[PDB]
Amino acid sequence: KVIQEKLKPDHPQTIIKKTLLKEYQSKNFSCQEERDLFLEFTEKIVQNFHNINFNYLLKKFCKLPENYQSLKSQVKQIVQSENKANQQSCENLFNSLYDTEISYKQITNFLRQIIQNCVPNQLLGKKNFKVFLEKLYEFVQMKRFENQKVLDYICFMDVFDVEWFVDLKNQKFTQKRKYISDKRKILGDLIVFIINKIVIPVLRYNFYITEKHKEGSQIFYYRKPIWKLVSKLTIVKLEEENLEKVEEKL
Ligand SMILES: [Br-]
Ligand SMILES: [Br-]
Ligand SMILES: [Br-]
Ligand SMILES: [Br-]
Ligand SMILES: [Br-]
Ligand SMILES: [Br-]
Ligand SMILES: [Br-]
Repeated sequence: KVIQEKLKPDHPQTIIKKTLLKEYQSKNFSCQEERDLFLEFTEKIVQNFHNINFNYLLKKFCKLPENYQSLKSQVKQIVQSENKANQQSCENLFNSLYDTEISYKQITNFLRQIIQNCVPNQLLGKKNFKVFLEKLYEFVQMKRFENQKVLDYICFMDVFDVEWFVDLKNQKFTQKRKYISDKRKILGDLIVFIINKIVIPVLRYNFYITEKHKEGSQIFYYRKPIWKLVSKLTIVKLEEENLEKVEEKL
């Protein structure tokens, strides 16, 4: 399975419930019993996301800029309100709003906390789970057109670290390589599930993800309140192009 690319959003709990309702997360389970054990974890994941405190964690790990209120006030006096245009003020504002991006270290700390709090570590196995968390920094900093491969995760993991797999073929204790080949397929699907159905929804719900330049350049993360300001300014600037380019051209 392919890891999806990072580039109003639904709460992760809504997205997770919907994928469990409408989709299957692996074609590689050996039997219904093994599938059911996976589904046990998914029910806990749903409950955890119902109870998680994103805003507290955002305040802790990815705080709004100390100048947020000033930036908010400045944007408000452009939108509400004037009659005429001032592009210099917007050049001063836009650039200052673009300067409020959240560091990758901060994003990764936030993300790792959410995954630790919400994804039971026995889903991947305790040691495998730590490997997964370690790889999230790379995920967070990846530019457009860049991607991780499932092999990037699972090559450093061990199927024998997973406690809940069902060895239907009775190969675990005597035929290691066959067991490993089979169960790596599931482990890989678990990696994809967490990234595509948990990590990406968490990032999209909590941040505006963009590039500072054009496509493929450095990834930038903004707090949603910051981007709501950026949105407000482009609306006014767009409505300026609906008056200056129309009324004067008549
Ligand atoms: Br499933
Ligand atoms: Br905050
Ligand atoms: Br990296
Ligand atoms: Br392995
Ligand atoms: Br377990
Ligand atoms: Br073997
Ligand atoms: Br999503």
